[PDB]
Amino acid sequence: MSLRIDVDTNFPECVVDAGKVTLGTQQRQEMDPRLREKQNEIILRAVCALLNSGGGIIKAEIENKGYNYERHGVGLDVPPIFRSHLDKMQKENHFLIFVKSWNTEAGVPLATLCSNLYHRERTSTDVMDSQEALAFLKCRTQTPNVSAAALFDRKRLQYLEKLNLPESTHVEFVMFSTDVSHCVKDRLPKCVSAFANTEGGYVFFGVHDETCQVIGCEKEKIDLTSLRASIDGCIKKLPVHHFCTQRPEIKYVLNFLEVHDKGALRGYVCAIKVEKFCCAVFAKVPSSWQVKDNRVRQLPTREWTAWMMEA
Ligand SMILES: [Zn+2]
Repeated sequence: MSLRIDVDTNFPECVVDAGKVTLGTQQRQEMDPRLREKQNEIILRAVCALLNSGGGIIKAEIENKGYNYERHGVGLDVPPIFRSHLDKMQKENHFLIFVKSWNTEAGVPLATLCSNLYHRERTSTDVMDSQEALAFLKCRTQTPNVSAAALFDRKRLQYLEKLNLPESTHVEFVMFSTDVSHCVKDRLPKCVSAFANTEGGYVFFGVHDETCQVIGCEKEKIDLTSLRASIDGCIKKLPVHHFCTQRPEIKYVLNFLEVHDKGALRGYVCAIKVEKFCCAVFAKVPSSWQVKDNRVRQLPTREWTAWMMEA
């Protein structure tokens, strides 16, 4: 995903080139917020790169003139368990990070920025850190709420109507952004992944959470004929890895619950039912990186899972 970061393994240890970078605590906090993000990523991708390729050095070229190391801070957001591998240090208008081989620290065979393996415990959808996901992958490697489902095939609803049904491990209420497609096209896969991986459930799009109130969306800023297409294109795009023989699809069900107010046919709630799943469903492809042939290249989902199970 994203940008190409160039590395060259000449001589001994390989050297990832992070290029231009602003540094320090304070002056990375007065950066372009959409570039304190852009830079901090190339670092974390290259740190993870070498974590999974025996070790290396990241060469960075300092932007902010007159950086002083012991006096400006490092100002980089780095995963915690990564830091037990991180010797940082300066040299004129240039900065070096030495990455020691990951060497299966935590019993997890590799360094992963983000698993994209979600699961919804109690009232809350989190991703699993590579600790969590290693166990769930070990635990799915073996083969073999009623009110909620009444609401799922209602046919009318009332604006601001506060439903009886709290968010739980089977019920999640999420609210429409201004764009309906580019909200649901993004918020969905996390949900689908969560529910598939954790006992299945219902995502109610266009319902306030903290109050379980119906809301909806203007009956005109959405188009039910295409939103089912784009919804079905999104779910069949989800990366899944199978342990079993059977090998299904993700079984799911989409209903459009009309909102009303003053008998007036205004609005919409988007409901998706995701049935428990056989193996594992990723929201996108595990963010996880190696140094393969003079670029940092992302690990594909079949390899990332295999790589985690060498344990
Ligand atoms: Zn399966």
